[PDB]
Amino acid sequence: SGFRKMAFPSGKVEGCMVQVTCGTTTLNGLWLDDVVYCPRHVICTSEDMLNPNYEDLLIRKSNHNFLVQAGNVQLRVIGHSMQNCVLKLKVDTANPKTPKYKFVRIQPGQTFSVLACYNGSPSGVYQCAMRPNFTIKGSFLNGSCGSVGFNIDYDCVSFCYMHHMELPTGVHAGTDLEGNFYGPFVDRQTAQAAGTDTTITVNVLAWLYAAVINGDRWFLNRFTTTLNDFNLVAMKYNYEPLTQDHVDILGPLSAQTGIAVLDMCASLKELLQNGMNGRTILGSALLEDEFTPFDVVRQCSGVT
Amino acid sequence: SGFRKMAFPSGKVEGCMVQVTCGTTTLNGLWLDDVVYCPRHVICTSEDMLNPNYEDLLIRKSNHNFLVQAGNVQLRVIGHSMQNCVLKLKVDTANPKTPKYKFVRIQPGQTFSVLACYNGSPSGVYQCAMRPNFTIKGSFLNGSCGSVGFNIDYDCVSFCYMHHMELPTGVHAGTDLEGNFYGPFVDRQTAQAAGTDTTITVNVLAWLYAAVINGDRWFLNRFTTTLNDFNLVAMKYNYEPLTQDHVDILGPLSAQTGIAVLDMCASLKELLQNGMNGRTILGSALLEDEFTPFDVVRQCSGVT
Ligand SMILES: NC(=O)C1CCN(C(=O)Nc2ccccc2)CC1
Ligand SMILES: NC(=O)C1CCN(C(=O)Nc2ccccc2)CC1
Repeated sequence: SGFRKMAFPSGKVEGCMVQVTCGTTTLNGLWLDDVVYCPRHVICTSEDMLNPNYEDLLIRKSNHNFLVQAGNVQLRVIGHSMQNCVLKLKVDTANPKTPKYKFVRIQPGQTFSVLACYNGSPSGVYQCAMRPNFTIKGSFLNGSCGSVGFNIDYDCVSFCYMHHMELPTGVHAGTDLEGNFYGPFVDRQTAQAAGTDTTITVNVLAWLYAAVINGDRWFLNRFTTTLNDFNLVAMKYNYEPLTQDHVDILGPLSAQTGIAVLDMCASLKELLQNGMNGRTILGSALLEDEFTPFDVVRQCSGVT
Repeated sequence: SGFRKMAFPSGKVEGCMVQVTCGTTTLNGLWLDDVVYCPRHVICTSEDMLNPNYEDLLIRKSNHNFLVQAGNVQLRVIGHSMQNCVLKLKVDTANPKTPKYKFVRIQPGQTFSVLACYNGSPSGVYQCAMRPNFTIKGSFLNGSCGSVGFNIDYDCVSFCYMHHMELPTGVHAGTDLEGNFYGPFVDRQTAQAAGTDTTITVNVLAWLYAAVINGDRWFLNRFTTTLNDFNLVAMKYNYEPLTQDHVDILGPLSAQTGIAVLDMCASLKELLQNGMNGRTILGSALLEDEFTPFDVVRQCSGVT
């Protein structure tokens, strides 16, 4: 029992963090096989960052201008390429701690663990969501760039995020491991405003199931609703619309708890319209939307 | 920028988790040097757990009745002793992944990362507090016992918690690594009620500093207070009393932000008396008390 915002174990990812230095800029790299991945903006001074021409900046850079350090041993760079907004640094040594891994471009609403790093050294691990506007609400100081987001399926690490930018609003943007930004974001220090930060409706409902399973039930009511009816209330509250897919995904939690999905929707409708009245659910005074249905099944079943 | 409930990297601790089986009971052990540490209640059936005589139960147990497994390799048990509420299983192999480590008995209000494990396999990592009533609010299913709480200082792991019990109320109790329960708890399945769960005042104030540093300032007011005055309001709200020590510990955050500690106390007094009025602080609708002053300095400076 109990429910907690839980990160994946960071061990397999700790073993892949290196320091990448180009001139005066140091940040984090991901060492997998004989490739170190980092944000291409390692080649920018902060001045460059106002209007960088990455192609022009890169021309001036040779393999020997990329200083790659793993703990207290230096890696030889035998190759470098720009893929989208990441650099791939070919080193002469395969990372001996390379776990099984994939690159996956996640969907908005999906959750992942972030290993916050400085100078290739991990400082902490926290669980995140990709917001519907493709921002994340991270904890990232100067030198945190190249910190990666991941999920783990038994022994395989799916890398889904590399950290690049803090937006002027203090939220975070970055790329998949192919270097493609999540959302409309660019590795340029400019006015980039994120859109509306909507709540991940399916996640909130997942977390209401987690509550019920863990004994927090006060918010169960005698009402049901329809998807159309529920989505009228969702709209008003900047909740993501709920689809039959979302309903389908909640099926197992529905089944286990014996509370139909539309009944819980009607529970959630009342919570939105009437607030918590000073009560909490799983120790929270607002509706948590950074647990997926998969997350709740995982934590309430005990998958390793 | 951004502030997050961040666990220590779990890598060094992942490398020390084993499976311990005695008859039909399997749970987690901590393999450090040539000793595996586990909850002594590995020797209880759930029936025993109603009124166990650990000395009598242990007599029936030989070294060969403790099955210790590290991934898919078995460890030979050459010795076993009962220290308080833990078993120490002497194996013939030193854990080759033993990090630098200490056992430390933490103080209430202190925070630590928990690596939730099942069958010696880590499922997730989350940050915790030792509550003032010496309970923790964990996420622990059947087979999670021997899951450990820790802090990391650069490369040294201070083990501070081993998980033993879920209380009838769904909170968690367990021991330091010397086998001494935190609080009045015993490894017996009985009515054990925890005392009042007071809020960790110094932690809340630390987290208000974190808010200010991260741009959340709406709750700063024009009032100050005294320790005595503040503690009258604390009492009423089941907040731990604030001492000159607590004030001293907040000194650096005070200094950095230029907000005196007693002014922030007066900010917190108003938050207690008037609530959040539907506003949030660092994405929370209640007062967070599971960041220590050290935690806020760490995360707002970027220590690895
Ligand atoms: N800006 C540019 O035109 C270039 C593009 C290609 N390039 C490489 O280093 N390619 C390479 C070399 C050795 C092994 C593997 C790959 C440097 C940058
Ligand atoms: N219940 C009891 O009287 C005993 C107490 C001592 N004991 C041991 O196994 N001691 C031991 C043996 C070999 C190497 C290291 C330590 C078993 C339990």
